[PDB]
Amino acid sequence: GAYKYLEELAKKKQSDVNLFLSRVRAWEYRQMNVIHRASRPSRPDKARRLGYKAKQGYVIYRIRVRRGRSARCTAEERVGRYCSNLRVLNSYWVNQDATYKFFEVILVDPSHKAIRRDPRINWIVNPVHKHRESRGLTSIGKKSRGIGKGHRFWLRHNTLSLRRYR
Amino acid sequence: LKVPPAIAQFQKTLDKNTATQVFKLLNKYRPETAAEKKQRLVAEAEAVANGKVSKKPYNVKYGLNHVVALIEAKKAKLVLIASDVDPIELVVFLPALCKKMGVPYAIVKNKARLGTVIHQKTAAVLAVTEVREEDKNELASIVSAVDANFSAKYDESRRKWGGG
Amino acid sequence: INNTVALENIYERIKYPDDISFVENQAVTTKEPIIIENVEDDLARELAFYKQGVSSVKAAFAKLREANVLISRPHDYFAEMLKSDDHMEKVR
Amino acid sequence: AVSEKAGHQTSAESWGTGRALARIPRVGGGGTHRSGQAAFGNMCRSGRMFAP
Amino acid sequence: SAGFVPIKQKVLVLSSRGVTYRQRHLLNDLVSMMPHSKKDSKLDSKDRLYQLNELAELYNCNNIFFFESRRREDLYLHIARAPNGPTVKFHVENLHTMDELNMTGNALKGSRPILSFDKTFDTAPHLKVVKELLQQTFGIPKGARRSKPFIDRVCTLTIADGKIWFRNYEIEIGPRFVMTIINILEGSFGGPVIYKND
Amino acid sequence: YVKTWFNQPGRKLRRRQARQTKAAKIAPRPVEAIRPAVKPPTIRYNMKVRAGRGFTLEELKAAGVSRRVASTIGIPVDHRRRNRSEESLQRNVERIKVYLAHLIVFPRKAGQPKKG
Amino acid sequence: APGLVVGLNKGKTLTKRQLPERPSRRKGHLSKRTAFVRSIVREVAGFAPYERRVMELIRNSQDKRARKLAKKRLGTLKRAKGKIEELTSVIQSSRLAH
Amino acid sequence: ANPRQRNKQRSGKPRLTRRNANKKAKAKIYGNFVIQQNWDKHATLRQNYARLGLLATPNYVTGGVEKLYPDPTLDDVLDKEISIAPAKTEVVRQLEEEAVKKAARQSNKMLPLSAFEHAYIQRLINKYGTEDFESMAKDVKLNSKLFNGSKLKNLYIRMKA
Amino acid sequence: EIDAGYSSDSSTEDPYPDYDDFFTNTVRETPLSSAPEPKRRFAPSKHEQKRILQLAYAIRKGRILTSEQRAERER
RNA sequence: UUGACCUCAAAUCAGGUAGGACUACGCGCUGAACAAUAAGCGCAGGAAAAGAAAAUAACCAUGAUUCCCUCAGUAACGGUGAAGCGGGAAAAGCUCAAAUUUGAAAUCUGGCAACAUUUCUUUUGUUGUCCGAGUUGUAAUUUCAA
RNA sequence: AUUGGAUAUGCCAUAUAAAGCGCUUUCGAAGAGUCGAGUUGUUUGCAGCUCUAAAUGGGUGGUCAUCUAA
RNA sequence: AGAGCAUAGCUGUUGGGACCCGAAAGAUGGUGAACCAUCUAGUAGCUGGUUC
Repeated sequence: GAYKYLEELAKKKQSDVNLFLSRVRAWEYRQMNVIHRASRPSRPDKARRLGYKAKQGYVIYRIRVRRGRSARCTAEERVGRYCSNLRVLNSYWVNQDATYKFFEVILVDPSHKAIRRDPRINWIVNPVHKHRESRGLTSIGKKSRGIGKGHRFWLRHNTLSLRRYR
Repeated sequence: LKVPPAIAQFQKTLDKNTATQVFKLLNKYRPETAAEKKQRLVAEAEAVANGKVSKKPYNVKYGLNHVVALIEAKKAKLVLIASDVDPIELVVFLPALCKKMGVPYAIVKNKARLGTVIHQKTAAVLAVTEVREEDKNELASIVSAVDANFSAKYDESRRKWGGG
Repeated sequence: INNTVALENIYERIKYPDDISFVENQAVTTKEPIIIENVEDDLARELAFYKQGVSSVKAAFAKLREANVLISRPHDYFAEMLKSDDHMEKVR
Repeated sequence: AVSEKAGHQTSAESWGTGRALARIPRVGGGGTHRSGQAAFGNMCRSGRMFAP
Repeated sequence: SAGFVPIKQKVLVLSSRGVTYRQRHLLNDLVSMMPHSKKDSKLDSKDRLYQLNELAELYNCNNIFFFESRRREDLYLHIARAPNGPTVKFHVENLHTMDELNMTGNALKGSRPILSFDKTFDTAPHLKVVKELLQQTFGIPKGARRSKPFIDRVCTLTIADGKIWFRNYEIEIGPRFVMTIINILEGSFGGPVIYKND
Repeated sequence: YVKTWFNQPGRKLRRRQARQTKAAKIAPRPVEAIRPAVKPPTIRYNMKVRAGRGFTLEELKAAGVSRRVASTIGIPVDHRRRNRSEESLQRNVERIKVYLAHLIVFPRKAGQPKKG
Repeated sequence: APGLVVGLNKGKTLTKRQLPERPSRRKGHLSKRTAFVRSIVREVAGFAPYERRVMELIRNSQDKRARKLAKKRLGTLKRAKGKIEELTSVIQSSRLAH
Repeated sequence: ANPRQRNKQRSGKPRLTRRNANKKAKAKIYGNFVIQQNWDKHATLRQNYARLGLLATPNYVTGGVEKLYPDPTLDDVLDKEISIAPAKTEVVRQLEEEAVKKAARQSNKMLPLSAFEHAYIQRLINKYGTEDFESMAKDVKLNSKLFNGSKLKNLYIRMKA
Repeated sequence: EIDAGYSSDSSTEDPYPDYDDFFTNTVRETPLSSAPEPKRRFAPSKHEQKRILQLAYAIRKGRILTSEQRAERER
């Protein structure tokens, strides 16, 4: 397959090929809008493993945020507000420079029939997933609030529990 | 600007004459259309519905994952890479993988032209794996032409940073 | 465990040059055993070791001043001092 | 049990000490007879009963 | 080649992942008092400690100060002579940081201290080894950077009740903590055990 | 905040009504699945035997029940647990085997095309 | 009858069993295809600016400075030692080819 | 007290009263018809399971049990075969009787062959006999689908019956 | 010994090289994958046979017009 | 040139969808005073969140999450203050990315035409055909327990 | 009157199919501006900034055990 | 040649608003230096009162 080569090339982010493409595309993305639609993901390997399928109902959006809260968390929220009818699936890092960090956000149309008839993404149609990025339910949102398993990661200790027979 | 050698190599494409001869062989091995496939299958359906064993089909191979797997298996005799893939890193390794596997390869123009062979809007890479006995000499002559007009040519140019 | 013979060989092998003076080697052992014997009274032992330490310091200071290298720190000479802003404020 | 806000729903403040009246807070505003009436206390009418 | 402008004693100060605030507090301190020490990053391994010899050769530091953290509750300082030499492992007790108001021994930073060791070090051959390694490391050798010619600090060392007191003096320099011996090995962070303190 | 337990007898009744609600749906099969027998993981408790989460794959293979059949007849599977000793294996293999002896599995209707 | 007796004990007798290796413990093992993919990409992608400088020092036999630069960039020693070994073999393969 | 609740107190409209309060009444049984017929509606589910001879829990019970009246080695665990269990109640016998009789009714597991399946296997047999299935699978001309010897063996077996 | 010295680097006291093929200069002669070839590549496609049976079914049920009766409807 | 592809736009074009309100409980962000404190801002549901171990342990080992009891006012820290085990309630497991369907894109939305179906003339589908999506990858298969 | 899960039974069933178990002279891909390092802030976690990986590797624990993140 | 454990009451004591009424606030967010709402039952060694 070609996603093995694409994903091992994405680890050498400052190599000659990757550095030239980082600087060429960073200039191109700056001429576009702050949030602009992407015809296809700039990282087809990374979007594919984050839940993206090349089918109707899946949308890729690019957004630049200023460097200097989590940068990826704000990209998910800003795009979610821009496309209020879509559900933010996931997001990832595509490019950066001295000023901006560029992210691509995967959104899913909960009203398209190709989404509502697909059991593997049928879950995002339910109302409990309205604005997942707004409640810290995405991948970076969950990581932001320290959700995980282990010792590395209140109300039930500030209350007096008085039983009936005590 | 200055471009790395792995991206600079895509500006040196196959010449018009050799590319035109390449697509003459490719157009003999186009995959059957969605309509032609349905006609063939319904024809066999009537022979089953009423009452009643073939040869292996012949067509050009397409798809990026499919073609890369064929090169790694050394099943491809000729690999034709589009010169204008929108993310270039999709095919930026293909000339190197084809060099490592000893696969005759060429960079042709207009990824749209590649898609037209396969009845698609767009194809990133086409690969001829194995053709009929009638076209063995035609493919062999093309592979020799690609060796001279693409591999013998350039080559020293593909190791130099382009642009600037 | 507690191999005295092996430990003695290691001590001699890594031993500093005895010819180096107390000021030269920056080491002058206390003349008498440390008076800090009150384990329970650590504060008293701290003052008890203060007299032993100062006596060793004073004896070494005379030895240090003897071989040039002025033992007394010159106030005019603004040598780097281990006095952080928080540490100096905490001291005062 | 009584309500967790009974006798404290109104808004009042202590007018001061030495003004020829008890220093218990008196409900502010005007137009209603609550003006000057005391609350937030067991003795005052419509006030917090001691130890709810 | 091997080195230029040689200095007698050069230390290397490191810590392990999980060091608490007080553990890294003292690590920030001991770096200040001896300037001939190199402050490195955290060590990834916890049972491949032989790499500290490779690190020491890289920075040409003959002494190693590994403030290992165990269970995030205890500090086990390892002092060792980097090329071969012995490795000594002290447990730290009764911490006294710089930020505490009891800190009153304002001495000259980089000034060569006078190290006074009690006869308790000379009582046993192994305690002599502890004295020597402690003397070479804490003592600031001549020619090092930030070194000062004037003498404004005097180190006083004593094993009281079998456990070392750090009573360095300018007045207490500030680090007052116990160095309880545990074991000494024949090699640099390795080799068979030759001492068990018990 | 002070937590009060006035709904303690109302939770008891509500939980019992759920057991009755569950039993009405699944009339003859047990309201609980069979659990393995394990030993707690400390020197304070390793002498005691308590109930586990599910049976290991090596325990199911010895008993003769596949890991796909097991879930369908009320036998939980624990892919995480393993048998470091032969006593844990035999203690729970017998537990599965006894369970199969006392079990009646009602037959299911199967779709059966005409030919082929 | 099906029934679990909880408490007391079941048996102090022990017989240690040999367990096989789980598939998750196989992770990190290098594949014949992943090793091929990485060799192709490493050549195609090129080298980072810090990898170019490190490669220069190794070419001039200044390994002490090379290891120091790799550790200062990567962060730890075993990451620096691995990178130096990877780049040293790149030089050796380049010299054999060229 | 709420403005919303005071609003319906001040209205003339009646409340949406729903009379659903029915405590102490237990859920009625569906699913199995045999259990439903023999299930009494007053007893608990523990009392009914015990009366019908079934087990409510295959594990321990985390409490006491009611007392209404005063009472008056791996080889032998792996190679063993437990001899099922007797039915203590007529209900359990009724459940067991239904399961065996229904399983006997649904027992036709062997399958016939279709027109293509029969002609396929018949042509292979006419050339390679009926015992050499390994050479039967290796004949590309007649075994177009490339069925192995085990699939061809099962085809012949289904043709016999 | 390590002499505890300094190496003049301690803090205390081609921009565009040519492409180098150090791996692809030689040609790999064997296929990358040693996995066995499945039988599906030497036998008629089972995906098409699925559709053929599905089409043959609906021809019997009259859902799809047969080729002979397709022409008659056209004219 | 015709003509494909990529763009960039347009339409009172067709089908959709978001806003506001409530906010006891819930999940984020932010934050003083006398603490994830009130407030402030953002976002849900009938529950939410969490969730099938980059988890504990050091044992004869345990086995997703959640809640209760206990551990325990303990370790640790500098008065704050857990967690493992243990006892209960409830229990259910799974889905992708990374493989060539390559002897056959086997996948999907929509238009149109019939045929059904309904909590319902209001709902929800089926079959056929055409167009589009899709090879820069849609199905089948696989998820380490393999 | 509206419904749910079963039972019984008629019809239809694209099975040339699809599964579990068993056996191996054949194979077995595993998520990166992440992990991690330095440093600066918020309340260890999190966040910024500089740097930036590996492949029996990596994480967390006591050579060993356990787990398999992004 | 173990006297504890549990519950109830009494009394004393330490926390919570802590016998009641009492001292300028401050902070957050609003409305037109001011005003309003909440935190707040903020802080009291002191004042007055504290029932057969």
